[PDB]
Amino acid sequence: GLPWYRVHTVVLNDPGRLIAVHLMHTALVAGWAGSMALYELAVFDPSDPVLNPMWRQGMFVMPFMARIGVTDSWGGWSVTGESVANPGFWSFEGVALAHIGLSGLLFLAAVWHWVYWDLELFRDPRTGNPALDLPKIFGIHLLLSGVLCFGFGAFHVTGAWGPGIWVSDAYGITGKVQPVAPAWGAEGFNPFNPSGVASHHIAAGILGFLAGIFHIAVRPPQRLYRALRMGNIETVLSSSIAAVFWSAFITTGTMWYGSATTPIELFGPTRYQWDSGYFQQEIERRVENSLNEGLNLSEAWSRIPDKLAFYDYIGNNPAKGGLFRAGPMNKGDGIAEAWLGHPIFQDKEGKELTVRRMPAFFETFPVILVDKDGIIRADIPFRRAESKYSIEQVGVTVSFYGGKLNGQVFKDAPTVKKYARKAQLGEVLEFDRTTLESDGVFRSSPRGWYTFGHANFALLFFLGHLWHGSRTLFRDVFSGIGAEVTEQVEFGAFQKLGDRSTK
Amino acid sequence: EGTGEALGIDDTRLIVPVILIPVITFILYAGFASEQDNEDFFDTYDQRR
Amino acid sequence: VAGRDIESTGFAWWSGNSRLINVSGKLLGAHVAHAGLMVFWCGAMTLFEVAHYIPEKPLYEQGLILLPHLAVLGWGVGPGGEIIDIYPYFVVGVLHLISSAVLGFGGVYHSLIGPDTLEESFPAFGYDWRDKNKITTILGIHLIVLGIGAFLLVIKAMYVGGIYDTWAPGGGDVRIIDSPTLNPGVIFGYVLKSPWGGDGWIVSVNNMEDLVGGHIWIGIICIVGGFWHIFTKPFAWARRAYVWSGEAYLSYSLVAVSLMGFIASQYSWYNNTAYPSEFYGPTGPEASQSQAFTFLVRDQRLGANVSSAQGPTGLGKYLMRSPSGEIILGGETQRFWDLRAPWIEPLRGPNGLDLNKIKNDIQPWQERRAAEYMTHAPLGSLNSVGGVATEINSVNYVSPRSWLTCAHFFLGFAFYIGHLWHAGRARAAAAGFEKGINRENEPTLSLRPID
Amino acid sequence: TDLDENTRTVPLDSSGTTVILTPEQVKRGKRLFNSSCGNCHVGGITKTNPNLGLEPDALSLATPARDNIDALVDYMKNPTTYDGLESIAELHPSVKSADIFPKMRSLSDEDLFAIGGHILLQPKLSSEKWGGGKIYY
Amino acid sequence: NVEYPNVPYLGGSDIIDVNNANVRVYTRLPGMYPAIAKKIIKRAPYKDINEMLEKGDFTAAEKDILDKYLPNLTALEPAPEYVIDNINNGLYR
Amino acid sequence: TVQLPGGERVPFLFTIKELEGKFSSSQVSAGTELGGNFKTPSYRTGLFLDPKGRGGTTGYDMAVALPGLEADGGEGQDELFAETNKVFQVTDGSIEMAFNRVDGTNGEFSGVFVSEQLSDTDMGSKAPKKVLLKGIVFGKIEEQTGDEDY
Ligand code: CLA
Ligand code: CLA
Ligand code: CLA
Ligand code: CLA
Ligand code: CLA
Ligand code: CLA
Ligand code: CLA
Ligand code: CLA
Ligand SMILES: CC1=CCCC(C)(C)[C@H]1/C=C/C(C)=C/C=C/C(C)=C/C=C/C=C(C)/C=C/C=C(C)/C=C/C1=C(C)CCCC1(C)C
Ligand SMILES: CC1=CCCC(C)(C)[C@H]1/C=C/C(C)=C/C=C/C(C)=C/C=C/C=C(C)/C=C/C=C(C)/C=C/C1=C(C)CCCC1(C)C
Ligand SMILES: CC1=CCCC(C)(C)[C@H]1/C=C/C(C)=C/C=C/C(C)=C/C=C/C=C(C)/C=C/C=C(C)/C=C\C1=C(C)CCCC1(C)C
Repeated sequence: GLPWYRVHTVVLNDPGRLIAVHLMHTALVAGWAGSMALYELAVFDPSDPVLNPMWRQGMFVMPFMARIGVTDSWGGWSVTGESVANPGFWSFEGVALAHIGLSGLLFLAAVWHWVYWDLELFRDPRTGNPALDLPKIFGIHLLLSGVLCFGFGAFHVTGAWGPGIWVSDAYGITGKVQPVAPAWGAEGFNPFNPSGVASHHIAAGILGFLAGIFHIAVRPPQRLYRALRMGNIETVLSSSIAAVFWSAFITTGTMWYGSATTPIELFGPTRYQWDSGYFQQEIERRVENSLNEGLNLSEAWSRIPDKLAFYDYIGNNPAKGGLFRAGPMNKGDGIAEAWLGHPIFQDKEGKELTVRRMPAFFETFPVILVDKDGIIRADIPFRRAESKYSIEQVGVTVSFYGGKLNGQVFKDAPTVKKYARKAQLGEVLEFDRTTLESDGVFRSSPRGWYTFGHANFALLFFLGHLWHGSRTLFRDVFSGIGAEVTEQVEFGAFQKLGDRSTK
Repeated sequence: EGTGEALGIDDTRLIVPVILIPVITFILYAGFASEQDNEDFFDTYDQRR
Repeated sequence: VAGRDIESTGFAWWSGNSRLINVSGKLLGAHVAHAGLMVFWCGAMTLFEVAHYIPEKPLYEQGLILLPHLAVLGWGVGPGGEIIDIYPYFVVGVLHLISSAVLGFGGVYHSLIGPDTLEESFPAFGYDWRDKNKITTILGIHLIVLGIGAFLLVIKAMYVGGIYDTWAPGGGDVRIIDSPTLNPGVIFGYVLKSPWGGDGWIVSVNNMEDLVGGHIWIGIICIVGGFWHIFTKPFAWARRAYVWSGEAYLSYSLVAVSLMGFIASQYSWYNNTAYPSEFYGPTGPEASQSQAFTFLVRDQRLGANVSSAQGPTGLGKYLMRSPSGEIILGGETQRFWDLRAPWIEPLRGPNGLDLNKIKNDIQPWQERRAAEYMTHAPLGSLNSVGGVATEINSVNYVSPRSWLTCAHFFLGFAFYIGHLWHAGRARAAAAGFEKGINRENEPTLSLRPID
Repeated sequence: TDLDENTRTVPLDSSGTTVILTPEQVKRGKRLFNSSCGNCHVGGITKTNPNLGLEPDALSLATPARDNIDALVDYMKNPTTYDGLESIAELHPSVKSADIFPKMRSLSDEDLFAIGGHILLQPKLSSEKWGGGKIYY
Repeated sequence: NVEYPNVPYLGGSDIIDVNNANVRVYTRLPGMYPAIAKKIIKRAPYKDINEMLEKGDFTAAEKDILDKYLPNLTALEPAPEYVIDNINNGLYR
Repeated sequence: TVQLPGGERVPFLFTIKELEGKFSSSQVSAGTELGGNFKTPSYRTGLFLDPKGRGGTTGYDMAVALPGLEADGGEGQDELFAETNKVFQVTDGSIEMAFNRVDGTNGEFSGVFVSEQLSDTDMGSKAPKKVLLKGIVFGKIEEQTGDEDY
């Protein structure tokens, strides 16, 4: 009969049942959204947003709620850190319950369409057979897509009749949902300009709307109709899978590299902020202009916010996790409690050494303390015998500036080594490893997991697009080849391949 | 190990199976062999069993 | 064209020699011409080695593989395995090269213009593959010839000059083996020894008396067997147990020769008596034990008590005990504790390396030999960069032992594959389905279905 | 850069005089070094006794100092321990011990000169490779 | 031992701890490696360098060399983990 | 190394290194006993590296495979200090050889001994176990030649 991998092909030529299965899939996806939101809310810890934000807790789907308006909870807390006094219905809980209710309603609609499948809407008046006028259905759907895109751009994102979207500063320290005016011009095409989102969703939507008016009105040319097999729904499936993996690759790129639509405080920093020293340079210039203002190292480093110092830490890097190191980022190094300050390394004389930072590539990196110019001065040797650059020989002391360990000058070699090991990983922090029983191996942020999943899905959907394009373009030879193939495939039988009017 | 005994036979007991089991198998094989037509042939192999 | 095309024979050009199976004279020419090829290569290559031989370096450092054989047989080598003269090598080379002309002429004659089949013009030499008696007579004649060759080695070792004994008192030297061991319990004690560590089977020959006496035994065995086969016919148990065709005989020879290839490869790798380390260079075990010996001598010279020195893991850094208790060199040389070489036996007592000799009486020549054999280990690349795989390109060297062992292991495996091919084809062709399955009478369709 | 004379000038004597090696001299020195002593001294190390390499630091700190052509050439005929108190001609390749070391038999005074030139030329070619060992391969 | 404060004197500094230093370090000081270092390491545990000069059984020339290199030499508390590896520590090149 | 009932393996360094034995007389004969104490060194030396590359004289000074544990600023990897801190500890033992046969012609003697020592500690990670060995002894007494260089 119908093998296990063809079982969903019975609904290929039954439009009502096709709507039913689409409804069931939509119901399942909405139910997943609601259930994931509920589970995340059950396991979320909203107490500390600066050292235990959403992305440190493995919050995958909540940032997408917080990205475009839903920053509050019925429990009287906000992802931004403020305490909500009178939360509205559209909180995290309300969104979750709405998605569950929509899942139930879509399930009921799927049941109705599965039972009542033989509607005159799906039957061709000319022939009476079940059929779908796909070019016009596409125009209707493109009208709907354009209207929704324009509405989102003009009302939701601009906040004319909506919350706006998440906007943040350069360093993720002061971010909130707010309206964004549309950025018409070249600046709208900056991926890190949130305003360019609005300018897009308006303008693109308008064009989409206009495109809908074309596709409802204008019938396809016969040439493209026969070439693309527009009367075959599997053409639509192939092209849709094509566009879908295209979008998946684009979203994967904007996730990994970052953009205005992937704020760091919602998904964690990127690997490239760590690679280029994006936050280290900002902290350095902050303390430098503080020093130029007459402040000292203690005061200058005390003015650095804990959030900014937390970003300057390799454990927050998405390129440090593992494929099977599962769970929240707090399950690895731990839950960050406090910042111990900048460990200046004053050598025996007083020169400032600096521990070379771990690159993301290396699981384990040697602890070497390079000089200002960078000749190696001291390090933690592997072979102690005949050691030249041991911290014992050179002599080093760790003076802490800022943080809870401020103003403390350790000058023993052991305690210097212990904080050299910490300074190898960027800024040094205190961690709670007991609440979640953390095992001391780094995990990936939601940024990395999104990138992984959608990269793999994009490749697999490229395979699917190949398969279904092949099927729709080779429908006539699905069951096998006939005897006609033997005459045309002969070399030189016809001047033009395939065509038999030639010779 | 590494002593150089012939066929690893360090104890004389080991020889009893090593010599007898082939002899019982040889005796069973002889009943088969004696039943065969043991004259010569001019062929690549004997088709008579 | 008749007998030399696919139409009249059924064999393509790439199976061309398969058209020689029933053509006895032309096949004789093939064999004789190929033997001419063998002797030609021997003469040409040993002349090439003589021409490229420089008197400074030893044989093993110059990539010389054939002159070591003549040196072992006792030609042009003095005490200590020092090649003093290379004129006998030249004589052997020119003799082989000149004999190659005669053998090539004979092979080309019988291949091209000689009679196609010898079974009507020369019935004495003609044969049929299925005629067991004649084939056994040919086999027996060749066995007598092999016995004569073994006795030629015996005559060389006993009377004419003698062979090179690396175990000789003093240094190794060319000496007459006056008293070979003719005891069956020793010669056939080697043949029944195990092949594993410490035993070595026939690769474990540690003296030339056993070698020469067992070559006497091989000569006697081969001549007696040849006269046995000349005057006898295969018994009924054998006549039903073999395929009596030329391809079957070829497959038997192929499996035997493959086994010999493997055995010769391990002879060159492990033995240092028939392949003295002063001609073929150190064995791998020899080089490793030499490294341990060199650093033992160095650290003892620098104040260390090597017997009481503890390695990282608690085992001896220099000296430890083998699993059977013998005092042996330490480190990763512990696996190579079965090495016995003339430069290290001098320090060996009944219970292993004598600690008194190891401490007070290590001679400078032993340190020199250990350093040389350490620096000339069998390690090297295909492009001949001596040392470990992670070495740099300054030393151009691969030991002759590595070349010989790898080549003959390769050829032994290849000839096992050839045996499998030819034995299978012999069985299939004798049974008569080497061309395919008969569509008329397919055996499988007559068989009852399983399951 | 070419094999200029700045690379090819090496110290000759213990006082400080220099000598400019010719390209034939350095070629012959490289070949002779690789053929006669590369087996133990590949890369400026000592396989049999790695405590004492051919890097300029070890040669300079030898007694007598071996960081010059005359001192190296004298070592190739009168080898001694690192402190210059015991003769190791019976354990080291030397032209005076070539019967027991058959590689030193064919070397002439110019060959020894070229070998010493190669040894002193190497460290100028690399900052750490000559005598560095595995770490700088 | 994640801490060993006498590491600098193991061969990496200008001063050599005689009691638990490998022989190789004496290659740094000319004229002491093969002969003097053997007698230094033989009677290894010394209270101080003066007891080394008195106890080491050095010949007059060896004493002259040691007088040259006195400021480069010290004798701290012997460490068993390092004394066991004073002639061969596995550090070759 | 030995294995006990239940399948636990105890490695130990059976040694008499640095022994200071005292003869029970001024003359070795049948019934004379030589006994004293000795210092047993560590089973593993400083150059030994554990499966995670940690040793006494060399190796990592941390659990490199847990960088998140070393990331913590409060304690770090202080819990694993006992396993990371490799310590060469020399233990004590005693031996009591009793000579039952003696010969004046060759200077040879033989008899039995009982010795007590401690087992492997794994550079301080394990707790040592007491090992009681018993067995036979051979030896010889000669005159000092002046070349021994003790
Ligand atoms: C003035 C009005 C206006 C403005 C300001 C913008 C603004 C924007 N548009 Mg544009 N847009 C407009 C009108 C406007 N649009 C109109 C009228 C339309 C027609 C409907 C579009 C259609 C459109 C599309 C289809 C896309 C944009 C995108 C964008 C964004 C570009 C920056 C970015 O993040 O790129 C990031 C993305 C890119 C730079 C595109 C990459 C394209 C390459 C070729 C993809 C390669 C994929 C391939 C399969 C990979 C294979 C290899 C790999 C596996 C290794 C930005 C928000 C892009 C977007 O959504 O970005 C998130 C986008 O893809 N716009
Ligand atoms: C692409 C979509 C996506 C992404 C990016 C994420 C991302 C995340 N989820 Mg997940 N999640 C998803 C879909 C996704 N989720 C779905 C659809 C569900 C519903 C089942 C969940 C349910 C879920 C829960 C319940 C939790 C998370 C959590 C997390 C976080 C940790 C991820 C982790 O540890 O993976 C680990 C992944 C693996 C060990 C496997 C990955 C490698 C491949 C895919 C394995 C394939 C095996 C194959 C099928 C063969 C199996 C054979 C079989 C016979 C055994 C992270 C933010 C955690 C969190 O922090 O929540 C607060 C958490 O507790 N997610
Ligand atoms: C939305 C996109 C889409 C859609 C609508 C379809 C639809 C179809 N595909 Mg599929 N296909 C897709 C994507 C899609 N495909 C992709 C991405 C690939 C590449 C891997 C393929 C590869 C593929 C092949 C090779 C074949 C089909 C076939 C079919 C037809 C029957 C399938 C069936 O009955 O499976 C029944 C499936 C099962 C009973 C169990 C499958 C269990 C899977 C492997 C694991 C669990 C999945 C999990 C629960 C949900 C995934 C989540 C998602 C986000 C990825 C049907 C028309 C068949 C066809 O053309 O028939 C004529 C066929 O042979 N497809
Ligand atoms: C060791 C190598 C070897 C040897 C000894 C032989 C020998 C033989 N092959 Mg050949 N053969 C070989 C390899 C070899 N083959 C290989 C590698 C292939 C694959 C391409 C073939 C393919 C092949 C085929 C297809 C056939 C043979 C046949 C033959 C036989 C008849 C030759 C004949 O009449 O040709 C006539 C050839 C010529 C007239 C050309 C001239 C060749 C000259 C004599 C070579 C010069 C040699 C030398 C320089 C002379 C020295 C003279 C001396 C006095 C100094 C002959 C016994 C034939 C056979 O089985 O017949 C029944 C046959 O049909 N062979
Ligand atoms: C495998 C080797 C072999 C075999 C089996 C044969 C077989 C044959 N050859 Mg011969 N042949 C061979 C090699 C071989 N040949 C070689 C190498 C050559 C080149 C020189 C020839 C050249 C040749 C020619 C030109 C002819 C034959 C012919 C013949 C046939 C007759 C033989 C005969 O009458 O002998 C008679 C035997 C002798 C005259 C030899 C007498 C012995 C002399 C004095 C040498 C003594 C050597 C001594 C004992 C060795 C001491 C060993 C010591 C160093 C240890 C026969 C089929 C004839 C043929 O087929 O005609 C159509 C023919 O005309 N062959
Ligand atoms: C090239 C050598 C050669 C060849 C090809 C043949 C061929 C033949 N001989 Mg043999 N034979 C030879 C030399 C050879 N003989 C010699 C030199 C002698 C000694 C005089 C004999 C004595 C002899 C007798 C007495 C008889 C035969 C017989 C036979 C036939 C049966 C062979 C068989 O089934 O063996 C079977 C082999 C075995 C059951 C095992 C052999 C036993 C040894 C000791 C094994 C030892 C273990 C070994 C070392 C393990 C590792 C080996 C490693 C290389 C794999 C056959 C025609 C028979 C026949 O019909 O004659 C008319 C027969 O009765 N031969
Ligand atoms: C490309 C082809 C090729 C080449 C060039 C070589 C080359 C070599 N093989 Mg061979 N070999 C090959 C293929 C090849 N093989 C193949 C395919 C196999 C099968 C797997 C073998 C199997 C094999 C074995 C088993 C052995 C060799 C060995 C050798 C070496 C010695 C050759 C020798 O003397 O044989 C022997 C020569 C003969 C049988 C000819 C007759 C010799 C006579 C009787 C000697 C008379 C001596 C006497 C003292 C003379 C004076 C008499 C009087 C004055 C007293 C040599 C490097 C030997 C070696 O060193 O291996 C490590 C060895 O043992 N090879
Ligand atoms: C004693 C040696 C010996 C002898 C006398 C024969 C004789 C014969 N073989 Mg051969 N054969 C041998 C060894 C031998 N074989 C070995 C060792 C193998 C295993 C590799 C084979 C595998 C073999 C096959 C597969 C076939 C034969 C066939 C034949 C017949 C025709 C061959 C021909 O005309 O080639 C003419 C020569 C050439 C075309 C030149 C080819 C040169 C090749 C491409 C170079 C080597 C390539 C590569 C490195 C080999 C890797 C091998 C691998 C196992 C390591 C003939 C009866 C054929 C036949 O019809 O049998 C009845 C046949 O089908 N032989
Ligand atoms: C196996 C595997 C492969 C790749 C991805 C991954 C590794 C994650 C893993 C998992 C994959 C997948 C596809 C998991 C998805 C899970 C899904 C779709 C779960 C479904 C959740 C849906 C739920 C609760 C829906 C709840 C709905 C309810 C109450 C409806 C009730 C109602 C009804 C029915 C009528 C109206 C009234 C009311 C009360 C609303
Ligand atoms: C005297 C002297 C002094 C100083 C050194 C020097 C080398 C010069 C030396 C001189 C030596 C000389 C001149 C040696 C002469 C040797 C000669 C001519 C050797 C020739 C040997 C002939 C051989 C193999 C023939 C074998 C031929 C074969 C299989 C042919 C194969 C073939 C056949 C049979 C049929 C089909 C085609 C095919 C496959 C090609
Ligand atoms: C010459 C020399 C040099 C160094 C010193 C040393 C003492 C070793 C000295 C002496 C060496 C000696 C005496 C070596 C002798 C070696 C011997 C006798 C080896 C024996 C080899 C025998 C073998 C494979 C037999 C295998 C036979 C087989 C499957 C026969 C066929 C079959 C049988 C039996 C039953 C199944 C069906 C089948 C396949 C048809």
